[PDB]
Amino acid sequence: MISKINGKLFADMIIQGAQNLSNNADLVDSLNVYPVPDGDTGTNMNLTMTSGREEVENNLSKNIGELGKTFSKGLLMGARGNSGVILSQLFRGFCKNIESESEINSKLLAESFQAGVETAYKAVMKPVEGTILTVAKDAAQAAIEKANNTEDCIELMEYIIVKANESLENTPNLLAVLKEVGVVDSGGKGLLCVYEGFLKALKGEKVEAK
Ligand SMILES: Nc1ncnc2c1ncn2[C@@H]1O[C@H](COP(=O)(O)OP(=O)(O)NP(=O)(O)O)[C@@H](O)[C@H]1O
Ligand SMILES: [Mg+2]
Ligand SMILES: [Mg+2]
Repeated sequence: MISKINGKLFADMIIQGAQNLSNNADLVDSLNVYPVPDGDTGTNMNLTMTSGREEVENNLSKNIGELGKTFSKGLLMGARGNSGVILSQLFRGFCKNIESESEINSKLLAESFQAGVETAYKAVMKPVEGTILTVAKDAAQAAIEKANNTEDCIELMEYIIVKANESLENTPNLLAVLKEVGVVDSGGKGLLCVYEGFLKALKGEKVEAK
């Protein structure tokens, strides 16, 4: 089990999350119908996440707060598209919440997801439901509920992914174009890919590069 996440474990989460998103970028692109069906959400999120990953790999730290500053900076100066901007804002708020910590427990992990949701909603002038914002929000609410009785960050992250997937599968019930075309939200799918990589890293595993 994982009771605390130090800066290197967070770096691994970032690296494996980035790799899993990269592997799925074409799939996420194939779903992009909203706002414009320009087929680029996966590429946009991948480029954004890659900018964060590259900064992290070049500047590792045992201290999670310092590593988060590095990740946040990389995302924010490489954010591409509506989805990449939102992704960068989710993680800006997440990392700000832990800036002074050396390691975090499951409760602070959950609180940091929630802080990211708040930052991202405030950054978008006209939020629309059925989107990456909804999936992030539902994931963070699940994280808070579960972490209150779950010390193990692996078990917590597994639950977050279950609930984030339920939210993603519900996106067509909130956003008409998704139901009419027959897809889930592309931004939300990209976020799930990052979270799945987070889980691999928490388990000490590696995402195979495609
Ligand atoms: N107003 C919004 N509120 C919430 N999420 C949004 C909003 N606008 C876009 N998104 C998210 O961004 C995803 C699309 O991202 P992306 O394909 O990178 O946009 P884009 O191609 O840069 N912009 P556009 O050409 O105007 O569609 C959607 O699937 C949603 O998850
Ligand atoms: Mg575009
Ligand atoms: Mg697009």
